[PDB]
Amino acid sequence: KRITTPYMTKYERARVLGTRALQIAMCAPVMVELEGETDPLLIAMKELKARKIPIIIRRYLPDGSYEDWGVDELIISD
Amino acid sequence: GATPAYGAWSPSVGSGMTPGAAGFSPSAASD
Amino acid sequence: NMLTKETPETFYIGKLIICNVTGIAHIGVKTRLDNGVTGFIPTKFLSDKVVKRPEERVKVGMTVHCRIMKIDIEKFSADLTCRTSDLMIAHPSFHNINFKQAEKMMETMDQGDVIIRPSSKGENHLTVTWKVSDGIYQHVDVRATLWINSEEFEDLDEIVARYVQPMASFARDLLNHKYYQDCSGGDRKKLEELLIKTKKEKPTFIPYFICACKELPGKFLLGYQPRGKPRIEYVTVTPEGFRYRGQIFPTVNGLFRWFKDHYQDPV
Amino acid sequence: EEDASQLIFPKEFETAETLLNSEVHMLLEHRKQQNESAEDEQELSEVFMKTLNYTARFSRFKNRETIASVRSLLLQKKLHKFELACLANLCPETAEESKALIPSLEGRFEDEELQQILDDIQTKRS
Amino acid sequence: MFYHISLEHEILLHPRYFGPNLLNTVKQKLFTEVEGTCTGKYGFVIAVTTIDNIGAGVIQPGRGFVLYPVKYKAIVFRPFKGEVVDAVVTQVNKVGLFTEIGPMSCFISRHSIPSEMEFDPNSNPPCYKTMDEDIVIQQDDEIRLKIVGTRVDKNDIFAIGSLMDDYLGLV
Repeated sequence: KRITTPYMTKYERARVLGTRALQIAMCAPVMVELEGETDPLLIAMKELKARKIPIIIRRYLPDGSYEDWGVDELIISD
Repeated sequence: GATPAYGAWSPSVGSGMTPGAAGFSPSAASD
Repeated sequence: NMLTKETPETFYIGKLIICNVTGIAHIGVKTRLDNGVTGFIPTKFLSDKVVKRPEERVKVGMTVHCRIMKIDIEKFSADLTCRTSDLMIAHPSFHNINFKQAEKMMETMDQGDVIIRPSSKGENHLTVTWKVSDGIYQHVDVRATLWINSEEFEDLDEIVARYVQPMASFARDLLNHKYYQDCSGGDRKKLEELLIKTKKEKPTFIPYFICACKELPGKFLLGYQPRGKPRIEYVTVTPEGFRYRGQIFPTVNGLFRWFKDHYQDPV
Repeated sequence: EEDASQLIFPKEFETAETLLNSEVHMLLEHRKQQNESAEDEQELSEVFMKTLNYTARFSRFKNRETIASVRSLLLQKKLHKFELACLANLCPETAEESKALIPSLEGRFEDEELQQILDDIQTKRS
Repeated sequence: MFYHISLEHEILLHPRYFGPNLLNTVKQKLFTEVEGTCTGKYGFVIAVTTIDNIGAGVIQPGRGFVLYPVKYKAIVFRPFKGEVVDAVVTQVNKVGLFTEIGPMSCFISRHSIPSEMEFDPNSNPPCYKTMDEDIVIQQDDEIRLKIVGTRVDKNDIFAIGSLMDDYLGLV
């Protein structure tokens, strides 16, 4: 019974991309094919379109609750 | 790597609509 | 005693004694050893004919580990051996190799022989390449994700005879089919143009064939023309059977006997 | 303040699970079994290697049944958890030895009740 | 004394350890972190026997690490003062006797020894005999004791034994 927006917010998109790009730069396993690029943001962006980012977003509710959302779960905006 | 996952793949089935009659070849035994 | 730094009783014959032969007197390299023993290289270790240095030494002098063959640290000699030898039907190959150069050695074996090679991406990984067809090979990149244990790596004999040998026996049956082809590797442009040419000679009897891919090995192509439109159905070969519409058949015959009474639906 | 003689234990330790000397021997030797039965395995720590022996010296039994029975014959009575191990390792040949050793048994029980607990323990002894 | 308790730990993991072996790698990192250690709270943990669960790994903002609160089961060894234990006699010396309580060693002065158990340095083996040579208490003997004082030394337990109580000897 998740009640939050099914869409990836611009802020989520920013920090997930940023966060994943950091991990990439730190020699993480990629979850997508590299067609021959080297930028960690470029990679992260690619991964994002593939819905292959190994990240879940813990969204805190004002009452104190929270809802966890996989990256593949929610609707990517841009 | 140059050689990714091959067998981890998802074989997508193809849908169709062919309302044909029944004039095709019969089955056989399994032995 | 206690002034020479080393006697001949410490240095023995058979054990490798590193000799520092950094000059040569008149052929061989006369240098110092680790214990201060004046290492005078003999014809069995310094090996210089007066026309050259040792050749197995350096570019600007002599030296190296050698097999100790003389104990003369008090005699200003060192019998250190300059030679490296003086100091001391479904087959299964072994290896330690790249991908491009491995493709040239796996074309000459027959159908069924499985090779063993390290992986290329990642660590502590092994790739199981087994022969499929003429130029078709499935490189089982285990972690084709075939999840295994850690206990099995010491014996490399069962991972093939439980996962690849039955897979090779199931893949060989479709090769010896009565209607098989290659279409130059299983090209998708060459297979749609064959079904439309075989339907004209016999519009009543519809034939079927079977082929595999070259770029996606392990997946077979089961094409059939119920009407004037080509249609392609895929099937995966498994170590326990075949994966066709998600139903696992134990024997190779039950797949065709299940297809002859399933392709007559309108879909 | 911490004296097990007067049965005073910290809250972190009050809820703790007591263990027998013979009982832990099975846990440790099974952990040895799990790891030594693994190929490609790193050598276990000197702390592991120096302790396996200790419980071995004091194995009143090995058997998986006696690991339970010296506990069941005790839990039926109104003993402390702390009393569970000290009385099941030592195996004091009489309630008198146990009451001399253990200050908490003194006046706690009939000597003959405690002696029968200890006799049941002796008759479990290999 | 040997106990079983549930402990907890939070471990840091670098992005190179992500991918299919991830939670296996989390188990490996704990098994080689908290084994054979000691604390001033819980005491000397002998081994982690199993892992209860992994709490979802909280990705560290700014840095690529993720931390994993793993709950685990531990056989812990915590002596208390006043407990009556068995041990083996290690070294017999005029300054005191040395024993060994599993991962923890103890020491008994002639002060704690009544005058019955006299020294034996004339003998090849250092023992503690009596006047008549009936009660022979030498090295490598299962000699009971009573922990009369605890001491932790930088993740290292060091108790102290005694021989004041009766029935503190051979079984």
